[PDB]
Amino acid sequence: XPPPPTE
Amino acid sequence: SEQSICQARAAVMVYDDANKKWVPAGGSTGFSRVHIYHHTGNNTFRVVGRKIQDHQVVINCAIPKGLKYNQATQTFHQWRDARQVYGLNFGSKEDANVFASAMMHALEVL
Repeated sequence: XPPPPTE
Repeated sequence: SEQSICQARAAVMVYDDANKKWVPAGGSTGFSRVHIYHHTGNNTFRVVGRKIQDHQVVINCAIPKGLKYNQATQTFHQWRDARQVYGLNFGSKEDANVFASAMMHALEVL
């Protein structure tokens, strides 16, 4: 699973 | 036909694997109302989300038996199927809890 998004 | 078993506010994302970046689902950033719909005739479930602004469907995904639902953070949950990785950036922890509860219920009864 990819890391969560950013701003 | 179908009964909504939850509603949650989230920005719906999909992962662009070629560019290693999350992108807004449906192409437009912003929050959606994300349902899990239960089709009772064959006991199937789907995630359906619509943009708050213009009602665009941005996600319309079956939930298959055995899905791994990853609660990455208290406000960003994600899952995959054979083609796409989906992410939900919830508007609150309460929204994340409501949605995960319904999703976990779906996965138990599938």
